[PDB]
Amino acid sequence: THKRRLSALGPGGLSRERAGLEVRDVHPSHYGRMCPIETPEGPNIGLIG
DNA sequence: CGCCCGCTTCGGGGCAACCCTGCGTCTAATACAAATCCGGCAATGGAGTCAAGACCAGGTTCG
Repeated sequence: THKRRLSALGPGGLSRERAGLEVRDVHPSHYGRMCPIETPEGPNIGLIG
């Protein structure tokens, strides 16, 4: 699970303080491409899948 | 009846305060003088050391 892990942070990506609230939610296109369950539950919810 | 002219009202601009869309190897020496380290004898002179050796004073033993 450390492999096959999809993030949105890092270089070339948005910062944590600049993270919009809408990019943390589950779009309905995620069905089959990203898990809507497994994610860190700190101040990183939805930024890492 | 129309007209100027500053007074107020909003716009736009301008500016001040915080993050990363941020985050290269380079002529090459010589010549000389001054300062400084340092290595090694070369005077020590005072401070420690051994040993003899004397100094009685009061237990201790002997008469």
